[PDB]
Amino acid sequence: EAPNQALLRILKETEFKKIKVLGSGAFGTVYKGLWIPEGEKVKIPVAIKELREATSPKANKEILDEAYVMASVDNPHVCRLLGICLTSTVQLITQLMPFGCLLDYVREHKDNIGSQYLLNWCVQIAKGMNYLEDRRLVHRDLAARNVLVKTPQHVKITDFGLAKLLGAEEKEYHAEGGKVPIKWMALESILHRIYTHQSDVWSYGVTVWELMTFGSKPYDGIPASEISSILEKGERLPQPPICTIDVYMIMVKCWMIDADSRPKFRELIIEFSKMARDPQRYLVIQGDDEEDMDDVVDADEYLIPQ
Ligand SMILES: CCN1CCN(Cc2ccc(-c3cc4c(N[C@H](C)c5ccccc5)ncnc4[nH]3)cc2)CC1
Repeated sequence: EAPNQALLRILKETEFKKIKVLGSGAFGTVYKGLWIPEGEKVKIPVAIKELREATSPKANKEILDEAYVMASVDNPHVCRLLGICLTSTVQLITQLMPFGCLLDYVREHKDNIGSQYLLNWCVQIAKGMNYLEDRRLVHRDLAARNVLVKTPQHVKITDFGLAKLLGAEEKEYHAEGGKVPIKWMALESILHRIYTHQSDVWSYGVTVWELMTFGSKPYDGIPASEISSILEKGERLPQPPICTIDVYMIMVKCWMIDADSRPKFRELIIEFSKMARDPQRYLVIQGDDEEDMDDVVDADEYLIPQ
């Protein structure tokens, strides 16, 4: 189809100063850090991710696939790649989402997260995903853990290690084995390994459930082998306490067997927008940096021709 004219930026290692670990994942460490472009005279907070440590040609392939996808997106609700650095090991460098991921965030702040935020974030994720849909791009790993907090009023979708572009105007993506987050997967993704924009919807349904239960674990207790069945019998996640039937009703729809019966991300945006206009009618909740930051700027503010 259309030619992908994204500009992958190569970055010198002298161009940015690492400052601390944020996630020494088994798969690879992720750092906080600063980037000071060529001679631009601006510093930009960034997250830096290198494939664990050792360079195994096998691993290198995937980190770059992420770099590829992440460099091909440009929307206020999706995390974009700033560029890569080809030192001994490959690094992905992107804008810093200071507050970490949304999951941890709700857990850490239950007693202060109001309805306005919950629905507002539900809107922002619906937007990000709708963007990816437009870019014919299936995420395959939508979850609360993979949404990052820029500010409490601004979340963006990240982690494209499993995304997939759709070519030859094909609809359902057939994939391999490996490690897949079952609890967030659509039924088709579990039985036929079929993935699609509409299976992303399902994962969205579970993501919205996460945020509404303040960070609970889906099907907690249960074990993934067990899952496919259950879901098969007809069982779905329960209605979260703070949830009106209206909201839970939208969650259930992202979980219907007939994948074309679920809502499109563009409808989910509309529906949540309405609700966000009167957040108290839809959610019932009890009670509703160490530098010459003189030249510090934020990615979303640093742009280059395009
Ligand atoms: C009380 C909560 N506690 C302390 C605050 N945070 C720490 C934290 C802060 C930022 C981040 C963070 C991760 C991250 C991030 N991770 C993704 C996987 C990424 C992908 C490619 C390149 C860089 C990052 N990307 C961009 N910005 C990010 N910021 C992670 C953890 C959560 C744990």
